[PDB]
Amino acid sequence: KIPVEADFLYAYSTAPGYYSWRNSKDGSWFIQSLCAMLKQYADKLEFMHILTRVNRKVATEFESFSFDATFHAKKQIPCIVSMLTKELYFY
Amino acid sequence: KIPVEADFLYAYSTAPGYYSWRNSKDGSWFIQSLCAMLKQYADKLEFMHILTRVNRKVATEFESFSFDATFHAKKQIPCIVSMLTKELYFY
Amino acid sequence: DNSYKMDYPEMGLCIIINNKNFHKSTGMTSRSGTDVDAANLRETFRNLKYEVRNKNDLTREEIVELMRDVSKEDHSKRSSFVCVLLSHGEEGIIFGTNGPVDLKKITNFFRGDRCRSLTGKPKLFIIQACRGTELDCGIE
Amino acid sequence: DNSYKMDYPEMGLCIIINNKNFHKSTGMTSRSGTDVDAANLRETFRNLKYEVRNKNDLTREEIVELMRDVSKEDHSKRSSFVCVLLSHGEEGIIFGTNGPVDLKKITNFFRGDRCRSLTGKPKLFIIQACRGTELDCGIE
Ligand SMILES: *[C@@](=O)([C]S[C]C1=[C][C]=[C][C]=[C]1)[C]([C]C([O])=O)[N]C(=O)[C]1[C]C2=C3C(=[C][C]=[C]2)[C][C][C]([N]C(=O)[C]([C]C([O])=O)[N]C([C])=O)C(=O)N13
Ligand SMILES: *[C@@](=O)([C]S[C]C1=[C][C]=[C][C]=[C]1)[C]([C]C([O])=O)[N]C(=O)[C]1[C]C2=C3C(=[C][C]=[C]2)[C][C][C]([N]C(=O)[C]([C]C([O])=O)[N]C([C])=O)C(=O)N13
Repeated sequence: KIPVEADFLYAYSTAPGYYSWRNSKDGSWFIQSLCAMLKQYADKLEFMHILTRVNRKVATEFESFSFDATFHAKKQIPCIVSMLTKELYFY
Repeated sequence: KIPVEADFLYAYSTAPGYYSWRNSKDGSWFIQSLCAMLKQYADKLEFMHILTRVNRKVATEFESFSFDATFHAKKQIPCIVSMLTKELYFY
Repeated sequence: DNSYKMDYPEMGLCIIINNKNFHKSTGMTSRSGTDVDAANLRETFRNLKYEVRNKNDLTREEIVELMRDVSKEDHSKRSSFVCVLLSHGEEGIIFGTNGPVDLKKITNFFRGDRCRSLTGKPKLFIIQACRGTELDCGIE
Repeated sequence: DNSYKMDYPEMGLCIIINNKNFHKSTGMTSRSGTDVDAANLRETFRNLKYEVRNKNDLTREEIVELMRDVSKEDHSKRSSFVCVLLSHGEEGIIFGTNGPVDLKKITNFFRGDRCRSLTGKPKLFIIQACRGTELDCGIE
C-alpha cells in the first residue's frame, strides 16, 4: 500500500508568488531550457539532475529586457516539486 | 547576477494540505528515514537522490496505527521543493 | 529497484495545453511566443517516444473535461504520464481561455486511487505560468 | 561546475528548532517523540561536520529573532546553511510554542540580497510538520 499523492512531480517555471517570463520570439525561458536540457541529457542524466540543470540555465542565462523600467532586468528561478519515490531515467 | 530566491531547498515531511505523522517512541517517520538515508548514503549519493530514497522509505515502510479508526492505517509522502542550481554532495 | 520501470510497451501519454488567447472578461494579455514552446515541446517528447497530443485555447471547462477523459483512459501498457500546461496563472491556479481553474482539480484525477492504471507510475506536470506578481530583481 | 563548492573551511551552520510543548492558548497537543528526532538529527549533522545548535520550545518571537540573528552572522567561510524545524503547522506556517508564524517570514532573511555571505550557497530547510488536516488513506 502507498500514498495516493505519491509519484507526482511538478516542474514549475517559477517560484511561488512570482511572475514567470516569456519571450515573444523564442518562447518562455523555462520551456526553452527544459527542451534543450532534455535534448542533450535525456540519454544519461536522471530526471532531477536534468531539472537542476534547467534551474541553473534559467537563473544564469536569462534576464528580462523591457522599455518599462519596472519589468526590466528581472530574474527567474524554476521550482521543482518532487514526490517521486524512484529515480527517473528516460532510457 | 542571480535570482534572490535561488539555492533554496525545502524538504517537507509531507505533501501540501496533509497531516504529517510522528511516533512517540521512535520519532517522526520523516526524520527517522532522513537520518538513516543520510547515514548510509551521504558519502556517495547526490542530495536529491538521497531525498528520493527518503520518499520511498516513508511511503513504503510506514503506516499509522491508532485505536481511533479515523487516524488508523494512514499513509504519508514527503515533498521535495528544490530551487537549487547545482548538485549537492556532502563529500 | 531505485528507478521507475520505463520498459512498458509504451512510454506514455503527453498532453500539451497551449493557451494563447483569452476572453476580454479575463483581462489577460495574449501569450505571444507560446506556440514556439508548444512546437518545441511536441518535438522533444516525440523523440522521447511519447504519444503527444497538442491542444490550443481551451476553456477551464474543456481542460477539466479533457483531464477527466484522459484519467479514464487505460494506461496499463504505459510507463508514465506527462502533462504540460502553457498559460497564465497565480499561485495554485492556471487559466483557461475563459477564466481560472484550480490546479488541485486537474491533478486530483490522477491520484493513486482515482487513476488505477497509473498507480506506482510517474506522473509529471510541467507548468509554464505566473504564480503571482512578485518580481525577482536579482543579486550579486 | 554542476555541483556546489563544499570545500570551504567550514561545512556550515545547522539550527534545529525543537518545539515539544505548547501554551493552552494554541490548542496544540504535546509533541511526544520530537526529542528523539532532535537527538538523531544532532548526531547525524555532527558527523557531516556541521556546527549544530539545538533549541527547544521557542515562541514565534524567539524563532524570528533567532533567524534574524543567524542571518546576520558572517558565513563567508561556510559552505552551506541548514535549518531543521520540528513543530506543528498548517500550509505555509509553523508554530512557535505560543502561536503561528509565517514560513515566509523565516526564510526571507536568507534571500540572496538579505544574507550576502550565503549568496550562491545552498540553504536547506527541513520541516517536520502538518501542512493541513487532510488524510492519505493509501491505495493498492
Ligand atoms: C503570467 O501569466 C502573468 S500573470 C499576471 C496577473 C495574473 C492575475 C492577476 C494579476 C496579474 C505571464 C507568464 C506567461 O504568460 O507565460 N508572465 C508575463 O506575461 C510576464 C510578466 C509581465 C509580462 C508582460 C507585461 C507585464 C508583466 C509582457 C511581456 C513580458 N516579456 C518580455 O518583456 C520579454 C522579456 C525578455 O525576454 O527579455 N521581452 C520580449 C521582447 O518578449 C512577459 O513575459 N511578461
Ligand atoms: C501536526 O502538527 C498536527 S497539526 C493539527 C492541526 C493544526 C492546526 C489546525 C487544525 C489541526 C502533527 C505533526 C507533528 O507534530 O510532528 N501531526 C500529528 O500530531 C498527527 C496527526 C494526529 C496525530 C495525533 C492525534 C490526532 C491527529 C496523535 C498521535 C499520532 N501518532 C500516532 O498515533 C502514532 C502512529 C504510528 O506511528 O503508527 N502512534 C504512536 C503510538 O505514537 C500523530 O502523529 N498525530
